[PDB]
Amino acid sequence: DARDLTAFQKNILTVLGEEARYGLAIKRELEEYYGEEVNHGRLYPNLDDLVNKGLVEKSELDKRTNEYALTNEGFDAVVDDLEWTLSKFVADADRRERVETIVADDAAAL
Amino acid sequence: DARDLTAFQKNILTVLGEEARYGLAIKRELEEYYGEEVNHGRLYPNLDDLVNKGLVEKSELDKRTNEYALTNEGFDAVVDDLEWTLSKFVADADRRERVETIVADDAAAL
Ligand SMILES: [Br-]
Ligand SMILES: [Br-]
Ligand SMILES: [Br-]
Ligand SMILES: [Br-]
Ligand SMILES: [Br-]
Ligand SMILES: [Br-]
Ligand SMILES: [Br-]
Ligand SMILES: [Br-]
Ligand SMILES: [Br-]
Ligand SMILES: [Br-]
Ligand SMILES: [Br-]
Ligand SMILES: [Br-]
Ligand SMILES: [Br-]
Ligand SMILES: [Br-]
Ligand SMILES: [Br-]
Ligand SMILES: [Br-]
Ligand SMILES: [Br-]
Ligand SMILES: [Br-]
Ligand SMILES: [Br-]
Ligand SMILES: [Br-]
Ligand SMILES: [Br-]
Ligand SMILES: [Br-]
Repeated sequence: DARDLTAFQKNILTVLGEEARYGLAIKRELEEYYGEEVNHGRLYPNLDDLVNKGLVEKSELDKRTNEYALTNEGFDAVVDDLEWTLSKFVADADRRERVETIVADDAAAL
Repeated sequence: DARDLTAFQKNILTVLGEEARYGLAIKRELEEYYGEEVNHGRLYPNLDDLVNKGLVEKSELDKRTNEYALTNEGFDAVVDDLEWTLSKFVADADRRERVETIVADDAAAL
C-alpha cells in the first residue's frame, strides 16, 4: 500500500505532484524542503523503488537525463494522503478558514 | 525543524492535530489509516520521542492512561507540512477546485 511509504518517498511523490521533473530537479526541491543536502546515494535508489511500485514513471530523455513523473497510481497516493491529512486538520471553522486561505493564496500566486 | 521526522511520527502528529487523544485512541486512528494493526511497541516509544522533541505533551490522567496533545511547536510542524504539501498540489485551477471540495466535504461532516 502507498500509505506505508517512507516520508522521503512520500515527499518525492509530492514534488512530482506539482509537475514532472528531472532527477536533478527533484533533488533541488527536496534540498530546499529539508534545508540540508540530499545525497545522490539516497534519492535515486528511492526513485527506482517508486518506479517498481508503479507510482512513478521514468522517461529516459536524449543523453543521460531522466524525467520522472507521477503515474495515475502515484497521483492517487498523493490525493489519498492529502484527503486524510485534511480530514484530521479541518476540525472546526477556524481550521477550515485557514486551509481555504492557504489554497486561495497559492492559486492566486500561479 | 521537524521535517526529518519519520512518516509514522508525522502521522501521530496529524492524529493529534484533530484533537488531543488518549494513547489507545491514537493507536485506533493510526490502524484505521494504515489498514493494519499498529503494535504497542511501535507507537509508545515514538510518542516518547515526540515528547522529548517538544512536539507532544503528555498528561498522566490515571494509571496506565495518558492523554497526548500537540505543543505549539507540534502544531507548527503539522501546519508546516500541510502548507508545503498544498504549495505543490495546488498547481492549477483543477487542483484548487479539488482541494476546495475536499475541505467543504470535511466541514460538512462536522
Ligand atoms: Br505501493
Ligand atoms: Br524518511
Ligand atoms: Br509523511
Ligand atoms: Br525539471
Ligand atoms: Br537524472
Ligand atoms: Br536540472
Ligand atoms: Br541524504
Ligand atoms: Br545511486
Ligand atoms: Br498529505
Ligand atoms: Br481519509
Ligand atoms: Br466548519
Ligand atoms: Br486554526
Ligand atoms: Br524535532
Ligand atoms: Br519514514
Ligand atoms: Br515510518
Ligand atoms: Br480520545
Ligand atoms: Br495511554
Ligand atoms: Br480509548
Ligand atoms: Br501534510
Ligand atoms: Br511552503
Ligand atoms: Br487558479
Ligand atoms: Br485535480
